[PDB]
Amino acid sequence: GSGLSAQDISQPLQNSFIHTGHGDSDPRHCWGFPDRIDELYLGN
Amino acid sequence: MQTIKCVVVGDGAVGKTCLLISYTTNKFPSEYVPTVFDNYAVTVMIGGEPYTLGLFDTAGLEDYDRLRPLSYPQTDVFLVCFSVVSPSSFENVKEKWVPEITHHCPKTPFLLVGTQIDLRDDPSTIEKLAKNKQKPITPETAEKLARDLKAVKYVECSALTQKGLKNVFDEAILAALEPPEPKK
Ligand SMILES: Nc1nc2c(ncn2[C@@H]2O[C@H](COP(=O)(O)OP(=O)(O)NP(=O)(O)O)[C@@H](O)[C@H]2O)c(=O)[nH]1
Ligand SMILES: [Mg+2]
Repeated sequence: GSGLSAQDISQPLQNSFIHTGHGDSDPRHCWGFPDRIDELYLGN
Repeated sequence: MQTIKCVVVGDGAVGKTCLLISYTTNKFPSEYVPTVFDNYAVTVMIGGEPYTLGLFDTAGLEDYDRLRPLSYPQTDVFLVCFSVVSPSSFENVKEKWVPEITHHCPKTPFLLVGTQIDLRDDPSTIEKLAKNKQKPITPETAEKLARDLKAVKYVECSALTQKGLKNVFDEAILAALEPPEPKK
């Protein structure tokens, strides 16, 4: 396990990806310059 | 058991999907949008007992352009991003984040993460910083400012060379998995 003064619980382990979302927005403006967009937007 | 709430705020992934996403795929130098389909349901063993958390990602696409949870999250452990490349902006980031993260929430903790450190280490981008400074925020630097406000801790991570990823991101969720201890 992980272990870090917290019940020694293992962070988001593996096999944790079933895919349950829609979205899917083809390349609009890619990522040329840093400074990601706030979590309010996330993607372009 | 104890659960967690993965919510990142800022101009960087830090505690976003980029961690597990890029860790598996999606590529960094490609595009950023499809991720809008967050709310991924997973089933694994989160230390204690078989269970998984729910990372609710906010976006502005067809999925949900009306959402807005990052407004004033009542979380206890926020996620502050940054980058080694800095042309004398360090003074701004500090005086721009500390008063921001606290503005929305009366004094809200955070965690420093490293990633670009892999490339910024180059003497090229550095030269761009040289225009105003040149001093690259070393993995130890972020830790200094991070502890300055008793945030949490700056761990190693890289979405290009793979400097752990889960390590730093593990420290972010850790604050939610259980009350961690500082280093003083
Ligand atoms: N050094 C450093 N870099 C950071 C930090 N936070 C974010 N970054 C940079 O910001 C990038 C994150 O990209 P981002 O667009 O947020 O990821 P994503 O949106 O999850 N990917 P997707 O395209 O699937 O949505 C990383 O490659 C990293 O270099 C930080 O604390 N330190
Ligand atoms: Mg993403």
